[PDB]
Amino acid sequence: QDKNLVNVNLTKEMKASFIDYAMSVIVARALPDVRDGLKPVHRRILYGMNELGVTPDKPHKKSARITGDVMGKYHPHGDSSIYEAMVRMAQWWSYRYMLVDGHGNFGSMDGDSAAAQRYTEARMSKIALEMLRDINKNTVDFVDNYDANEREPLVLPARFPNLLVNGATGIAVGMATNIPPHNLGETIDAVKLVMDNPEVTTKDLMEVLPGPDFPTGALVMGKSGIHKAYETGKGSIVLRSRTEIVVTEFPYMVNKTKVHEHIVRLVQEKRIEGITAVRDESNREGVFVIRDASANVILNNLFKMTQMQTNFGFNMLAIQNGIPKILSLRQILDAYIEHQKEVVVRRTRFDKEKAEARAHILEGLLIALDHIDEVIRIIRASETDAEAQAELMSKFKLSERQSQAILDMRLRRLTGLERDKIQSEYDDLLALIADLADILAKPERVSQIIKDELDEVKRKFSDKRRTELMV
Amino acid sequence: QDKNLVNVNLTKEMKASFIDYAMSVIVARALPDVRDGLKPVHRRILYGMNELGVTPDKPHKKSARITGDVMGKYHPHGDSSIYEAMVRMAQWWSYRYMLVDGHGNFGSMDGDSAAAQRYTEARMSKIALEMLRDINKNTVDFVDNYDANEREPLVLPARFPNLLVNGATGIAVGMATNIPPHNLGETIDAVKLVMDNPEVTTKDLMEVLPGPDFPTGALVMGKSGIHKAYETGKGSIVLRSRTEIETTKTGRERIVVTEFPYMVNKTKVHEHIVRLVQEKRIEGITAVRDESNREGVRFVIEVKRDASANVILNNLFKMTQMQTNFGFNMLAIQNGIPKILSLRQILDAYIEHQKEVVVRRTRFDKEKAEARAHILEGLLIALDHIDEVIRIIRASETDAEAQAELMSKFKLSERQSQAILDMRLRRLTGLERDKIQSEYDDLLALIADLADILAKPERVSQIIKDELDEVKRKFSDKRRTELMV
Amino acid sequence: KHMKSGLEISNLPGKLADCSSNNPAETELFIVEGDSAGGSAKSGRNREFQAILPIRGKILNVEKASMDKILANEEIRSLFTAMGTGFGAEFDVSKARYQKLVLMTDADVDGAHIRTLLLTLIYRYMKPILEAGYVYIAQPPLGEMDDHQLWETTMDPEHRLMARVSVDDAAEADKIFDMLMGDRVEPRREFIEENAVY
Amino acid sequence: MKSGLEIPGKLADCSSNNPAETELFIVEGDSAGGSAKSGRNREFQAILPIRGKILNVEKASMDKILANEEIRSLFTAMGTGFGAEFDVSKARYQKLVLMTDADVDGAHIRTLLLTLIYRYMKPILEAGYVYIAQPPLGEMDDHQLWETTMDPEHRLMARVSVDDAAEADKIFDMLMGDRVEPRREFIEENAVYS
DNA sequence: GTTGTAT
DNA sequence: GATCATACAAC
DNA sequence: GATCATACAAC
DNA sequence: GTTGTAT
Ligand SMILES: C[C@H]1COc2c(N3CCN(C)CC3)c(F)cc3c(=O)c(C(=O)O)cn1c23
Ligand SMILES: C[C@H]1COc2c(N3CCN(C)CC3)c(F)cc3c(=O)c(C(=O)O)cn1c23
Ligand SMILES: [Mg+2]
Ligand SMILES: [Mg+2]
Repeated sequence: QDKNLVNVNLTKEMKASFIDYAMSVIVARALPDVRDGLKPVHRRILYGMNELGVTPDKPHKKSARITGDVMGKYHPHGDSSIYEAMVRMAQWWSYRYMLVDGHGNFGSMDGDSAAAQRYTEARMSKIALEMLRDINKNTVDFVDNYDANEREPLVLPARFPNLLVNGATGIAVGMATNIPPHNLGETIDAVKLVMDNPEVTTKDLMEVLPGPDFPTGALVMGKSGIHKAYETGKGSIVLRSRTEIVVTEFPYMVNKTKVHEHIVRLVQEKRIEGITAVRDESNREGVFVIRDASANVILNNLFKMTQMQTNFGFNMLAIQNGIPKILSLRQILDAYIEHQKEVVVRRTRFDKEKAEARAHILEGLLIALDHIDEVIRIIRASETDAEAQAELMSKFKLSERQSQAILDMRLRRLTGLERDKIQSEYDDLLALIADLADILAKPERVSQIIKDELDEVKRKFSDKRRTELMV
Repeated sequence: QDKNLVNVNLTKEMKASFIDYAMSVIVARALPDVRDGLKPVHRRILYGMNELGVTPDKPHKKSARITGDVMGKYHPHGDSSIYEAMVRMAQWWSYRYMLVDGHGNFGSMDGDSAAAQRYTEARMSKIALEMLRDINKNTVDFVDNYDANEREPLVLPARFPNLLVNGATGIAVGMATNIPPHNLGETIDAVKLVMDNPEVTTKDLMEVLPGPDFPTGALVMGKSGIHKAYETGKGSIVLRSRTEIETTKTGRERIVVTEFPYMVNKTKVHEHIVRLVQEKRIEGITAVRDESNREGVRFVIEVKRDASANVILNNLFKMTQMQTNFGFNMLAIQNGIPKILSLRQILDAYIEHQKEVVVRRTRFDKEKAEARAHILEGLLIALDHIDEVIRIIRASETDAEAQAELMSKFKLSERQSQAILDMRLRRLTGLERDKIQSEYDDLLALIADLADILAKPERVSQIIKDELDEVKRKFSDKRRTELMV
Repeated sequence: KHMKSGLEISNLPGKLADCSSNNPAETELFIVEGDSAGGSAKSGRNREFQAILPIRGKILNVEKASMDKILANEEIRSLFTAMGTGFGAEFDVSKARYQKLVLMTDADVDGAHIRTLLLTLIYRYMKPILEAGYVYIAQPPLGEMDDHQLWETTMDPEHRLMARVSVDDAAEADKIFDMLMGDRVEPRREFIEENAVY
Repeated sequence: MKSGLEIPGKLADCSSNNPAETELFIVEGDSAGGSAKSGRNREFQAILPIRGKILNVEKASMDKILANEEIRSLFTAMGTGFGAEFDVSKARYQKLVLMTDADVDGAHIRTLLLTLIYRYMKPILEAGYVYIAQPPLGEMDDHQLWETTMDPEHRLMARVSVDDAAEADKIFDMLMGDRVEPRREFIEENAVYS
């Protein structure tokens, strides 16, 4: 028997509760950001490893160490949910361009799970570092964490088109997104091509970007789907296996073992003759071997009945401006480019403000070193550091900071070679402040800096095309 | 086949593999250290918590975080094993004096398991802070961690006898320890007693340390074993649930349990009684209701008319875990090896570890105090001769030459010279010296005092006693377990 | 007054911290998520008229689940076993063990989902219970909450704030479930897109 | 070589049917199983994870022994049979390698597995089919374990050979036996601490 | 069977 | 997230 | 540690 | 059935 009871209509609660879980699952779990092409977990694992200091140059850390933090700080969920995400970012078959470098068991192509976070340690991947470049130069907006006792970035700089390169997936609520991976180089080529001729067309963009490039390789039969996919954001494509009867490369998100098990089932059920044997002679250095049968007939059947040939349905759905949107190739490129521009500017402004600030305090030190005799005479006569600062500011026309900078001067910096050492630095800053000032004033440079810094990535991290397109 | 193959003798490998695991568990898992009364995982959790900065003053931190760094920096085992051990030392019924403060479902007496790490958050308990006091003043040796890229303490300072106070258990290989929790204040009174009168006897000690003081309370039957345990480290004690008969509103007897024995699960006994009542192994029970509230234990066994509650009571004491025995097996690691110690031996062990920690601190405090005053002497000379000093600096090209001159002109050490070179211009005010003077003067006193403590062993013990009285004065409880003949 | 006396067989679910009373007009059944909260409820629940029945994971969506799958689900099974009401051609509202079914899910979005899955079950296979005004919803001010915290805030009737689930138009009710929970995605997609403020 | 399509849940079997070259790796846990399974040469090398700590048969009721799921897996793998059905001439593997972790715990699992083999598979040990991996395990890549312990051309094995059965029988009884006092003495005797 | 660190 | 067998000693 | 069910969309 | 973040 309650005292303060209230009435709540069923339909009202249902609509309220559902929308609450729908929006939350959509714009904060299952769908990636059109910009950095990351979903909350992956973005938190990355920013995590970053703060943890598991950079590509530093040594690995035990996953329990990483998961423990990412959880106790940013991602308010289960270890399994995180460590599982971290494990996909370290599998060559999962990501076209891995975002983690782990040691130990991190699973297999045969569905074999990873080991315990007590046996596996990991760290950022070299290319992943590009996702964080200049993160500490106000290139990104930060927010409070669930605990409200920590801060995290809403997005990463993402110095490479992560979304398109690695892909996206997928299951949300009332909607699902499915984006295939692409070659690092080719993508960058598209990004630049757009920055050059905005009047470009789908056909033109496909000149430097054939289509998908899955980390497994294989083949994509047909091109008509790729086009409609890049134009509307929705389409379908077929993915076959590279064979010679031996199978060398299996399609995207396809398990060799499962195919093996299913092939065995089809063999013991009048579903295909010829099936003399079906082995898997796959090594740690490469991948599946399988009279009177023609094979070409039995081989053609396996691809049309089993999983050796699957269909990939384009459904490029991301989060742009807080809302989920079905974007096309162009819409995604323009969205990334704009995010890139914001970062170079933001970073440029950051350096700008620092240099100028540094020079201001540098101008004072010089003034002081020039009149060290009077400055010291002023301080010595001063009773409190408060008075000592007012005097210096009144005499040498200095600001509170400059004055404070002078009062915090170590004696060892009152030598001769010092003055000239500050001058040399100061002179260099004026040139820096003057160079940065031109970049913020000339939209053209920012664009060029982007192009340049991209080609540097394409030159350090681009692979050879794995997926051979057919017709 | 293979190329280079060796041959291993079954008996040979067996004895080797077993001896490895045997010692591994004994000195590095199962039994605790006589000094801080801790086992590897408990010590790694405490120290780890200290580093994470989750002190009594600071706010709690997600459990997964705590175990995450402890497993990644110190304890090379499963996550569960650490979180499990952490939760336990946060339960008022498992630890006589908890060493951890948690927030959320940390389990219940009825055997309930604490919530997932993703829900619970923890930190050190005010008292646990005594286990670490002066951890950073070189009072405890450190060693490389399993990874050889982190440094951890072999033992803790432990400013209160955590072995006797919280007990131990216990299963290893070839051996197993079992020590009952005691009352803080009492244990301290025992430690202080053995310090002031070395000729004290188990009897004399038991005058201030009557016996076990379990967290739940209950009763102890027969002190004969208690004196046997304290004098030999081995002994048997009888534990019984504190009970009381009540008269229902209808007018029949009602058996009420308020304090089950140590390590006895209420629910487990509730299920045990039902299995016996429905099995005709015990007749006369009208009902068994658990009326325990988040503010006390109330386990009621109402008897039927024409039935002696007492008769049923004793039957319960004899058949259920409502009455059990406690196997005193006071076994702890001492000098690297496992030993069955008496009460006195465990105290003597604590008092010693206590003397060492204090001295080291005193020394550490002295070496620092002096090192400072040395720099203060330099800064003074410098602030007395600022003109000539600044002259030497400015007239010098390289700092190496500037320092070399200052040392040579003012007769200063390399340490002193650098100090002068690093002085901020703000330090060259009028009021600055009189400040540096006061500090310096204060240091001469401290160094005098500290120099004395290290000269007089009488002061070290007195410092210990005084500091115990404070721990006692701040964390001591009232006895919970009633001892009776 | 009438109350249990142990020794009883009951044969109820392994979980379910059943209370002491036997008056289906005072006792309460709390459907919690996970034992992380169940444990907080179980201990500090006034084990006299409040029973705790932990539901693990996400309850099956009856709107998209084959009846053969509904009769196989142990999670929904334990629930009907706890009420003692009956299923379909046996549902006797006059034989329910509790006249107060309090849904107490986590204060997170995921909690709001389980809350959604439950109500569909209660409205699709226990309508009589809702039509009798037994289904209530806890209004917290859960795993990261202590004993005294849970009780003093939402479990104590002297200070707790509950909400009675009332149905207005059964026609509008059958539609809301057919849209939000129905196998139809387009409608649900349109709904979300129409009634959502980012 | 087999042909598949034939018919334990775990245990990644090889591809050959020649119990003269084939090998079974008994590793502890699926943590070390994946690493071992992902670079084993699935032709004459099969893996079988021993989940948890093996039951000590030198102190177990022959009823609980015939109950243990782990011991049934290892026997089911071998294909030898049990007790009166022991058929060494039917072993599916001429090389059983004990590849436990390099920690103390693994060392323990070594003794358990040995007691199990010596007591209820003596014919196997008597024939020299039992070896012991010699690592320098989940914290190890595929090529790391393959290029260190699993590759025949390299690696280093330890053939288990019994000399004085009486001494062997005595040892197990002492260490893995029921009597504890004798075991302690052994600890006190052959053990240097400080 | 139960206890508490481990696989 | 919950549960499942096991080592080890002593009772 | 391994294993169990389930929502959610889309082939 | 399977994909991947979730309870
Ligand atoms: C939240 C709990 C709910 O229960 C779970 C499962 N069950 C659902 C109910 N069934 C009766 C028994 C099995 C399950 F199979 C897997 C998981 C799981 O992987 C998981 C996690 O955090 O990673 C968490 N949970 C799981
Ligand atoms: C190391 C693994 C070994 O397997 C385990 C168990 N089994 C042993 C084998 N049985 C066939 C199935 C059950 C078990 F029942 C419990 C645990 C457990 O609690 C645990 C942990 O780290 O907390 C770890 N493990 C366990
Ligand atoms: Mg899971
Ligand atoms: Mg366990």
